[PDB]
Amino acid sequence: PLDPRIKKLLESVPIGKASVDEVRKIFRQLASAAPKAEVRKVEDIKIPGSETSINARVYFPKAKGPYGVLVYLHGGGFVIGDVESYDPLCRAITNACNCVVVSVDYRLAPEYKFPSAVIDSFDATNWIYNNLDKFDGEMGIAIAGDSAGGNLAAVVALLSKGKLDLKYQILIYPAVGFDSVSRSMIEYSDGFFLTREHIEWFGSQYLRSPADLLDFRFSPIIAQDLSGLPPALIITAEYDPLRDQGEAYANRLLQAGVPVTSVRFNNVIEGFLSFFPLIDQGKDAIGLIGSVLRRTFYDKS
Amino acid sequence: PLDPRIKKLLESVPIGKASVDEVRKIFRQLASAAPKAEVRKVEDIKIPGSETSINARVYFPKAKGPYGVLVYLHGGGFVIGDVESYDPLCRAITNACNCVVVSVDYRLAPEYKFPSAVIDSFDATNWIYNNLDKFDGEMGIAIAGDSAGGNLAAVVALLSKGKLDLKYQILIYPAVGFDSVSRSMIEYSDGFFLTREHIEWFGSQYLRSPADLLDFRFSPIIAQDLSGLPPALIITAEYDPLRDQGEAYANRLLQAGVPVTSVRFNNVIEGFLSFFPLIDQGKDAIGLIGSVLRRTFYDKS
Ligand SMILES: CCCCCCCCO[C@@H]1O[C@H](CO)[C@@H](O)[C@H](O)[C@H]1O
Ligand SMILES: CCCCCCCCO[C@@H]1O[C@H](CO)[C@@H](O)[C@H](O)[C@H]1O
Repeated sequence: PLDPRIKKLLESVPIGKASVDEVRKIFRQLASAAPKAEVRKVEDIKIPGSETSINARVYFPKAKGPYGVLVYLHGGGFVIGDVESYDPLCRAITNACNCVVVSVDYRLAPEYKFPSAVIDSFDATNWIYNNLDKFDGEMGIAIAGDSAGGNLAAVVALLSKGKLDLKYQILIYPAVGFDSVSRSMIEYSDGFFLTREHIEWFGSQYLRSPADLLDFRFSPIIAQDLSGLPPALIITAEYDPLRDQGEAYANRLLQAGVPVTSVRFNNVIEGFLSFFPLIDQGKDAIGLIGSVLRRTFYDKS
Repeated sequence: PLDPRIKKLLESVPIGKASVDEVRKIFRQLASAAPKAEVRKVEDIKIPGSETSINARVYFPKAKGPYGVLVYLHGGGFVIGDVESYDPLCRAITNACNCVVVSVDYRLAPEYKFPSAVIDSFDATNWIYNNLDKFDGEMGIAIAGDSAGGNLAAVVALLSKGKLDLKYQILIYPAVGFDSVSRSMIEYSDGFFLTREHIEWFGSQYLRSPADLLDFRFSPIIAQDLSGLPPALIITAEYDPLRDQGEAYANRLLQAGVPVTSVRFNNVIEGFLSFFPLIDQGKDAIGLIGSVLRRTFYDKS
């Protein structure tokens, strides 16, 4: 069952039942309420994308350089969330990994439909790779994201094959495409914070037509060739409609010869890292991310 | 684990690794080896379809009329199987249900691509409904099929809304559309008679393009409205890549207010009803089908 702590929270975001502005506001207040751990320096920058000027926030750790750079893509169903609501989580990650984190404000739906978020996410990653020197970031680049952001991170890793050299991909309860059949999707369709009704609404805002469901930049799990992608850490949550599809993607990567550490956090729900001050398991997931990135960037414990 | 009987069989059909003719031959010899239980009368007929003359075999039970009529759509990945290979199973079903069974030779891929099988299956069902008197079949019509045939049966039930009155749908380890993510699909991808490599090959023969994956006549589980469909008996197998998607469809029907009895036969594989002389559980599944149809057609135990 759910951790009693989480059950108590759920019993005590109205996607599709309030205006876009109102749902965005509600999420901002939930996510940004978490404590902001001190980092060494924070800078807001503008990345020149192919289609837009992309805002991003750069977090520097207290540890001395040189650093690896983690590009972070926030979740929120391609519609809600932003860099500022994810500030507490990105600070926590910065401190865990002793690395630079660059959180990207990719274009959101409904204002900008698919593939806008993908284009911005890839363009940002490409620019950061080519400008690692600006961050004393010569130990390399990795990509991470949660939920919709995990989708984007997985897709960026695909698009980066033969263009950039990503060291790692961190997929935090990722969405990996169209799923009408998995047990977790059916079973945890209602009552676990992210619902099927929400999922459907997000999809209706982001995608242009059903054909986009079959585009690998939405459904990376149908990509022709997953071989040669960066090693992955894939975190899933036991009581999450997206659980089975995340674990499916892990299995497909493994079958393609890509190293994958796939870990299911039991007793928790989608979004649990955003709730780290309340949900202890969220702190431990952040710590696991830290371990993996300190090893890949620095060869450190 | 698998029933040891089945493990022993598997250890002792080369889809995609032999010619279409050769795979068809191999399946014919496996399936048609089962005993042919006596029925009262067998007749071959021709049904005038919208696009072709459709061959079908009619089995009459020893019980006296009047009868219900079960339209049966064989499996084989839309490529293999035929009425004659399914003769032993259809005879077994006839005797279990005390009803008329009409087994349909729908057009097969690669010679005829999607939606040919669907068109023939629906046309046959429509003609039988309108000609029940020819079979002393006034107790009504139901639809059934296994695997690819379960797909067709589910789709026929959808297409029949507002056109015909089906009493029941029997979906025997059905395929219900595109699935890149379910646990059963991933876990039982290899070594359980039907494999993912097979599934992919069948799909490549039947579908015209990826867009067909999103057509409700291939993926009934994405249909807009499942309400008002006939009551269902859905049989799944524990060690079957299609298991989770069949159970998903059951859940979606239930949520739409359609009566569903969803039963997972443990310890067995896809196709187990075709192996009834060896696999006892297959005989018991046939018996369950019998119970449900004697009740719906005759209000009998
Ligand atoms: C957590 C965020 C993941 C969102 C996944 C969306 C799954 C696909 O969303 C679907 O696609 C179609 C295209 O708009 C629409 O017809 C439907 O609204 C929706 O069911
Ligand atoms: C047991 C029979 C069920 C067959 C299910 C097929 C699942 C979809 O099949 C897919 O669709 C595409 C269209 O041809 C192809 O690109 C691929 O071959 C295949 O993966």
